[PDB]
Amino acid sequence: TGLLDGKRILVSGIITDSSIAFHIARVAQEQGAQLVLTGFDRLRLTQRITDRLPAKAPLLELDVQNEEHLASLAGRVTEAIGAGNKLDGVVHSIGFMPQTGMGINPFFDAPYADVSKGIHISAYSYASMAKALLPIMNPGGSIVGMDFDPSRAMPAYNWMTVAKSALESVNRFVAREAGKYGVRSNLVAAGPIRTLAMSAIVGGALGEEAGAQIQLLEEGWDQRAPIGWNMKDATPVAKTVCALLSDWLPATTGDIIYADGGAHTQLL
Amino acid sequence: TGLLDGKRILVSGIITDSSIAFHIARVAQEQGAQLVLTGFDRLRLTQRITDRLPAKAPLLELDVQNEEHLASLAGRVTEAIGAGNKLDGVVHSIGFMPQTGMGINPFFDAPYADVSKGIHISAYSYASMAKALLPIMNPGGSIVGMDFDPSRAMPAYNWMTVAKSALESVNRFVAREAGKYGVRSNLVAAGPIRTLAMSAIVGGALGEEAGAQIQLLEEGWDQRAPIGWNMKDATPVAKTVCALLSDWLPATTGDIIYADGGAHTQLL
Amino acid sequence: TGLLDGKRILVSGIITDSSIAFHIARVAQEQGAQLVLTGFDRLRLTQRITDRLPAKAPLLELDVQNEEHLASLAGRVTEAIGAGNKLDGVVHSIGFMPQTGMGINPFFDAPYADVSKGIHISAYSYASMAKALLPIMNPGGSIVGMDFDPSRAMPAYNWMTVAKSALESVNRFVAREAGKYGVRSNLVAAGPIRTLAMSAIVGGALGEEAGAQIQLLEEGWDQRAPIGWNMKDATPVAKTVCALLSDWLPATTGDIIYADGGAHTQLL
Amino acid sequence: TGLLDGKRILVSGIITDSSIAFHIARVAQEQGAQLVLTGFDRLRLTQRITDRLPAKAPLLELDVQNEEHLASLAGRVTEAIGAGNKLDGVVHSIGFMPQTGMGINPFFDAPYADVSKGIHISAYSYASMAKALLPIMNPGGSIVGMDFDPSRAMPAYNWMTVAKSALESVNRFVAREAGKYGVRSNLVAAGPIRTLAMSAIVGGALGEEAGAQIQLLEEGWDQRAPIGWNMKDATPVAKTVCALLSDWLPATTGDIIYADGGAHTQLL
Ligand SMILES: NC(=O)C1=CN([C@@H]2O[C@H](COP(=O)(O)OP(=O)(O)OC[C@H]3O[C@@H](n4cnc5c(N)ncnc54)[C@H](O)[C@@H]3O)[C@@H](O)[C@H]2O)C=CC1
Ligand SMILES: NC(=O)C1=CN([C@@H]2O[C@H](COP(=O)(O)OP(=O)(O)OC[C@H]3O[C@@H](n4cnc5c(N)ncnc54)[C@H](O)[C@@H]3O)[C@@H](O)[C@H]2O)C=CC1
Ligand SMILES: NC(=O)C1=CN([C@@H]2O[C@H](COP(=O)(O)OP(=O)(O)OC[C@H]3O[C@@H](n4cnc5c(N)ncnc54)[C@H](O)[C@@H]3O)[C@@H](O)[C@H]2O)C=CC1
Ligand SMILES: NC(=O)C1=CN([C@@H]2O[C@H](COP(=O)(O)OP(=O)(O)OC[C@H]3O[C@@H](n4cnc5c(N)ncnc54)[C@H](O)[C@@H]3O)[C@@H](O)[C@H]2O)C=CC1
Repeated sequence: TGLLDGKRILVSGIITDSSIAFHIARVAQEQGAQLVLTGFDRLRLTQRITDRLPAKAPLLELDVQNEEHLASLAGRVTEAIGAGNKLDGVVHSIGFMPQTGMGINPFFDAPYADVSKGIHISAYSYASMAKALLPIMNPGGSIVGMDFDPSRAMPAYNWMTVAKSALESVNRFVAREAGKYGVRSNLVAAGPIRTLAMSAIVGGALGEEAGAQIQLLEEGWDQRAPIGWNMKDATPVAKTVCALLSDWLPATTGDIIYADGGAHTQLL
Repeated sequence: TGLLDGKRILVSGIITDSSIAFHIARVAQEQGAQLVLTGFDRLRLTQRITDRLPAKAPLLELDVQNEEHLASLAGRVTEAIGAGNKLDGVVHSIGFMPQTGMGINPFFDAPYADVSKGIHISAYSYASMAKALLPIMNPGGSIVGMDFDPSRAMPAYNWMTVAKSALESVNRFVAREAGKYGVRSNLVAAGPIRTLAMSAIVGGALGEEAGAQIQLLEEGWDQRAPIGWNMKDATPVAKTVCALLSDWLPATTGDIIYADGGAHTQLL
Repeated sequence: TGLLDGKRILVSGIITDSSIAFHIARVAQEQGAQLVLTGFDRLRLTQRITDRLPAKAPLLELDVQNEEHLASLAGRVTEAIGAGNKLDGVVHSIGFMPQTGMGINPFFDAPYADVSKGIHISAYSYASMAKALLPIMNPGGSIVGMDFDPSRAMPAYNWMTVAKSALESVNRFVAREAGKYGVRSNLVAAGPIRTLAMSAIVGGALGEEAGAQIQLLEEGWDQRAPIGWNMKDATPVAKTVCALLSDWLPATTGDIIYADGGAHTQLL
Repeated sequence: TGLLDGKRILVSGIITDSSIAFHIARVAQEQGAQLVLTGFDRLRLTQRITDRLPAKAPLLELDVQNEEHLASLAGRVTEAIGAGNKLDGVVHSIGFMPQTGMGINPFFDAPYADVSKGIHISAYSYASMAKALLPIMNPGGSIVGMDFDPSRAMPAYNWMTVAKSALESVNRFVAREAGKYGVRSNLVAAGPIRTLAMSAIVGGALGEEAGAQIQLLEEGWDQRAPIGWNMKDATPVAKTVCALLSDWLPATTGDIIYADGGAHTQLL
């Protein structure tokens, strides 16, 4: 009806109702989009969470590390949206880093296997999602991934920040490939969102000093955001993703939109 | 009706029908916005150009270097939109650099007075427009200025690039001030647009080697843009500005949106 | 004898013994360089300060806003270093912004004349120094200016940050011109140094809230500097400038070296 | 005797005499440094290459993917430099990406195992080298890794660019850890160097179009370098690394020094 009217959009990464992807999906639906959802390891839970969406959406299984899931993904989406229909939009809202790559675990002590797994899911999967789905995307389409500005190092995020640096770089290459399809690829760099995991880390699940650091990070973020930053509100990020999913940023690709309150533009 | 429905938006910088601001204004109107226009030194011409807009819009005089124009500006806009109404949107699409600051004139030979004038109109005026208009802007409002990525030096643009670097920096401070009003401030970094002036420089008005360089710049831009770059089409930039004028990028301020085909994200 | 042995280097910007340029000059002398100094409005004071340098150095008057000073500068330097001798090194350590462009004076209230003056001295003069001196610089030479990272807005520095953004951009163009002479042009982005002016602003000369903000800026800087930041020690910055003046960064030009403790690479 | 007099420096990554690390090692020796070298899979060859160095240097085996090599590394270096002696300097000049991650092999077709291996050797190993060696580094020490600016995507370099983005990010975290030891960590972003591998790719070993693209990349680099770029001369990069290994950039860490001719600062 409005922003995304008629668009067909795959949204990955809903796991709980505080998933950023939950709000992206909600807002996209409110904006006229038709969704296909993907979920990874807790499918029954995703479905039960997604029941709360403004509209029903087919849910497909996708373990971004499973090569068969990816191989079959486009066929499954075509099944879900019907033959001869294509996606206009793909949202990657997927990220993971083993606990060793994060928080109080010393940066040097994260074993490569762990880091590799995190980079697989958090960075490489952006490309492999774009590989699976570009064949079934319309000209004018839009792939959006979720980013957390890794331009500068920060406490606790450790190897996830490295993963995000890799993602940003993947995104620029995906844009090169997507452009052949008339498709844009972009990242939304969000401010900290109080996701279940984030609340758990502030509460110390990855060590006390990590939790204290991330709490300071959050406070500093809202302080230097010229328009403030509400970490309990994923809506301004969901809207931003929708902005990129829409026809309203048609000359932007390979790029990063910062939905962070303007915090990254301010030193103090 | 759509993107900018109900919004009231001042658009500066229409001088010809190939002004970027012409397309911004056209698109904003198509998207439901109500406009107040400003024009500088050729008011009769601006009016005659703007007659072609989808809707009529009050045109106000604003010479960004005239302190009285700025002092009176908000009152004049309030007159134009009616008492008790405010602006939701301000577009700065203003830039100028004396010929000595550009093209074949050696970078070192631009006299400071010339450079100063260019920086006044091209950079400082962004702040002084925000000063004049923030008192008459609604919470949730949006100031947008036009940028040309000055991260790296380039032939011919010389002191205008310096002016743009200054603008980017002004924009981050304006965001600090705007945030007090619940207002975002952002720049759109556009790709090269074949504006009358740009066509004139490609044709050699600022020297042959400058024209040859800018023609190469343009070709290179479209080449590395993963989705291409059409310098004859200001529409993708107008849409981008509208995107920023809208409620769809609500967490972005002090920032730069690149409507350049993705060209800045690619080396070759 | 060591780093700068045999090099002839103009150093501007010594005004007190806590001038960054004082330490640059001291270190360059310790490293074998032969200096010509320039001073602006307090020549007797500069001379008396410079008497403390490890070696005597001719002092020349240069008001970067005085076109005759600039016109005569190279002849005066040639007089000072002797006919047929050239400079290997130029240090721009010059900056000024009227009080209205800074601190507690609202960013919007700085009159353009004031801002223009600040940008003249702080940014444009880098080019006009390079114009005066490149004709008398040797292949392999090095121009270095002093920068304060203006990538993000910050309290109190207001229009000086804008000035620094303009400088960074000027530096990239100066590099284009300098390269014709076989000369590098680069900026050193220093951390906050407790210069007389800086101490005065921390003490509130530009308003209490500005002083409080700059004190917080300083503390935050040392906190996120992975190797710390000592604002009372200009030596690590002087060394960095010498590094750039030397043959040891021969492939770096148009660029910015950050002598800030690594602070800019860290978010928190 | 000069720049690195008395310093003890581990240099990894010599494999042929056109290895960047060969020139780093040569220059460091010329500058007074005492070296320990490491070599990976062709030890007899490294030794035979290193015989040509100005001075003899113990060569140690280090397969950055071998956890036992890393576990033993510091003991082996202490053996080589003698008990109670420490390193002042560590050079990481290590990089690898399987052919599938590069050139004409479509970016989407690089299998994760391949990419992971490349990121292991090219990015993660920078951290794991810093882990092995920081316990045996002196305050004031310097770790330097080799970077190729991955800020923008480019043809052919594909997943190696992603690897370099990951490296840059690793470097910022390593700086955090190194600072505890009084140690700096920095990257040198070099211009293209005609290394054996690079010559082989220009000659088409990774596909014709890749070779054509990299040849264009190289030409463009020298064109926009304000001081030119000689891809056949690794010396300006070796000097830059030495600059970072020295006491002359003491306030720089977590950072990237661009030894690229200034090319990255120029658009065209
Ligand atoms: N929460 C925050 O503060 C910020 C998060 N982000 C990013 O937003 C994106 C979404 O995460 P959030 O909503 O915060 O957390 P979340 O935990 O709600 O979402 C992460 C999603 O990744 C999915 N996932 C993990 N491994 C997978 C695999 N092998 N295959 C398929 N899917 C897999 C999870 O199932 C989950 O649905 C992530 O990329 C995250 O890094 C970006 C900025 C800030
Ligand atoms: N044409 C291009 O390739 C690109 C242009 N831009 C920027 O877009 C903005 C709009 O310019 P264009 O549409 O290209 O050219 P234009 O010439 O159509 O618009 C420039 C406008 O600035 C106005 N102006 C000049 N001095 C003024 C003053 N003292 N007071 C008030 N207004 C004044 C002019 O009247 C004109 O309307 C400028 O900021 C320009 O630098 C940004 C990227 C690319
Ligand atoms: N103090 C700090 O924390 C930092 C300073 N910087 C920069 O370092 C450079 C040196 O300044 P500082 O040593 O801090 O202060 P300073 O006050 O000791 O040096 C500023 C110099 O600029 C000179 N100057 C001013 N107007 C002039 C004109 N019209 N012509 C010629 N010279 C003129 C002054 O005489 C003075 O010698 C400046 O560019 C400053 O912005 C950069 C980063 C940090
Ligand atoms: N050649 C170029 O144009 C540029 C190269 N660089 C970087 O310079 C660094 C040095 O490479 P180059 O001198 O060009 O090539 P090179 O092939 O001479 O050096 C690469 C080195 O990495 C070592 N290596 C590979 N796998 C290893 C492992 N598992 N364990 C230990 N060492 C291993 C190789 O043995 C070789 O010595 C690399 O990081 C490269 O990416 C950076 C910019 C430009």
